[PDB]
Amino acid sequence: HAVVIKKLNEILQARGKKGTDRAAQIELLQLLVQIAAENNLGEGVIVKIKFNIIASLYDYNPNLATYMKPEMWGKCLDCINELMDILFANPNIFVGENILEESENLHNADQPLRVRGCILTLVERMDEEFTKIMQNTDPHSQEYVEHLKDEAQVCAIIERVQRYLEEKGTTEEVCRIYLLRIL
Repeated sequence: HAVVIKKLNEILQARGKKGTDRAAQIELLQLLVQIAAENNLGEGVIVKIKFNIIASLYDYNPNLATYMKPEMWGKCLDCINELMDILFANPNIFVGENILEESENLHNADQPLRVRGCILTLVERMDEEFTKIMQNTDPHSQEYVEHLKDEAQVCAIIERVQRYLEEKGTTEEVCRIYLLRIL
């Protein structure tokens, strides 16, 4: 428990500091993420780990001069799909239903879009960066064709994410992934 929380929080705080090695920050999250240790084990730990893991990857690329790598795009997709699989295996039971999501706290405020809306944005990044590759590659090279092979895999996540939102779905979820789906 407290080991996990303190680790994760120390990491998040450290991330908000200018000089950071992003490679090591990612690798640490991953080593941290598995939680082989019994205290580490648990679904909230997994979800709250991934939630800060995905943008942790996306952010590192932005700081560095722009480049397109097939491998880099691929593994973050794996991350998002794993979070989605965990949430799917959850069956909308992580919130302790509806009447009480969790034991009440006066300080705490909970919004479904607020915590669970962020998910969509992740997907969107996957798409946007992906587009940035198709622009930056050579039009007639085979690499372009391979990237266009990745397009389908993005569409997959759009639909899947849409469906999870419908099962636990909240209003205005449809408007953006419907748009991407159209595009």
